[PDB]
Amino acid sequence: ELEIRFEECPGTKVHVEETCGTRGPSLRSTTASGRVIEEWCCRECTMPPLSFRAKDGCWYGMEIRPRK
Amino acid sequence: EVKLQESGPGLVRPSQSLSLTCSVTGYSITSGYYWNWIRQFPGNKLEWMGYISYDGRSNYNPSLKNRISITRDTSKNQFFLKLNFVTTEDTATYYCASFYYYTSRPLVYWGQGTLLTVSSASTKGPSVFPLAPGTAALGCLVKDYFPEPVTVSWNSGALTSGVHTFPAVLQSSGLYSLSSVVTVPSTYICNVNHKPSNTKVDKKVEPK
Amino acid sequence: EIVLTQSPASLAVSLGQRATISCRASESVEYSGTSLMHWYQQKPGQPPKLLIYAASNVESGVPARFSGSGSGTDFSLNIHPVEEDDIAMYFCQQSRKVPYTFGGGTKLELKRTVAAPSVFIFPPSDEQLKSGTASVVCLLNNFYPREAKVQWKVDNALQSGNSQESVTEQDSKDSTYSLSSTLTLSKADYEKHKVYACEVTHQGLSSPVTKSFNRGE
Repeated sequence: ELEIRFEECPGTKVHVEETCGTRGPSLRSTTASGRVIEEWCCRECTMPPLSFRAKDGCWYGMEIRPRK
Repeated sequence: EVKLQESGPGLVRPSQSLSLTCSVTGYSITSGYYWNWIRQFPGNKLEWMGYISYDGRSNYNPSLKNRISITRDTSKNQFFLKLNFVTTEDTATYYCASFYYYTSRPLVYWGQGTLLTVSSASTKGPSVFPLAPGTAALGCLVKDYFPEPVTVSWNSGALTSGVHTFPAVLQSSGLYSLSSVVTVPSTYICNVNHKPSNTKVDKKVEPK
Repeated sequence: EIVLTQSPASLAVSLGQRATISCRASESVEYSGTSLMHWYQQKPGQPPKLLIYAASNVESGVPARFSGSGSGTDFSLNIHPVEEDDIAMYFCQQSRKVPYTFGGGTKLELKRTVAAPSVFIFPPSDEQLKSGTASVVCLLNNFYPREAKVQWKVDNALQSGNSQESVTEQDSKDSTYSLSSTLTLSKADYEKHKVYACEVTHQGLSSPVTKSFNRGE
């Protein structure tokens, strides 16, 4: 079952930054190859970050974006 | 940052036991990944040995399913290759690697690798001799050591252009020997380290 | 066990040209329409690095000049244009069935112009003679192609079985090789002969060059 959980995805870190992109599609913490995207950001989101724990891993809320 | 790092003994005598550690950094081994052991023989053929899952389930290469265990220390965030006994044929470079479970399972993460030699030969430090002389060539001969490897540099890493350090060769005496050379216009000292014997030798090559 | 057959075992390619490596599996690697076949690049002294996963997907960070294709039991890695960085080993690997298996690998070598070796000979250190044996070293520096012949001559007596060679990997800058041959003799047999010669046969030489010395200055 898909679960809402306010804590960071394994292997990742969230930086609150104005420099971040705007809210967009909810992305999974791992790529299609299985590589962790280590550094994430958000503009005005509060920690701990919104995440979805799904059958294939950890997804981040719409506000949380990859850093580069 | 996700990092995998091997560590081990380097030299093990035949019929003895082998245990190698892979320490995982920046990710908990109780999530997501299958944690694998791959070895590369001389001649570069790669053989997949087995894995242990994030759940603690293990699967082994049937070629090894009489001597192999793959354990884990969840508190230290490590997993291990346990071989009950080794032969000379187990000489290889041993890699730890991981793939994510909900993927096509490519090995996205690898460790730097660790060299394992299995031989009845005893550890011995090397003797370093000079290779003394338009363009001129000098070098250092690192002879009669065991096991591999050695590391050579020139003038404490300053001299780096024109340097050629050759692959060691196994002499009939069961000990290794290699040479390291550098070309130069007509002070030069080689730095040679054989850590299995704690030997660090400086040797200055200037011609007679 | 799924057997992976790679071809060719080695391949020489000049810069900018296309290099294509092939992998063939003893049985089908498809599952649910996905090709469980991956490609890796390994440089010397380094672990394999993931290039292509699922037989056609270029991993993040991998340059666009790499590409993969195939399905079923036949797959191909393509590099175009080949650059200097791309000199390495290349492995295919299936993850369709356990145990996981790799191809034998394909060594990628670079083509360049003929470079003749600079040949040097070194007499044994008498520090090494105080030890009781003697090693005469011959150096072949910065040549191409790799094919090179070393033969030792003791007072023009041809040697055999008492020498050992060693070649470096293709240099990253000038794509040349280098070779070291070591003639190991007893200090007794060393002090019994006069002129030690090294005879090098290479494509960049009009005829085999010999570098020599006599014991003493």
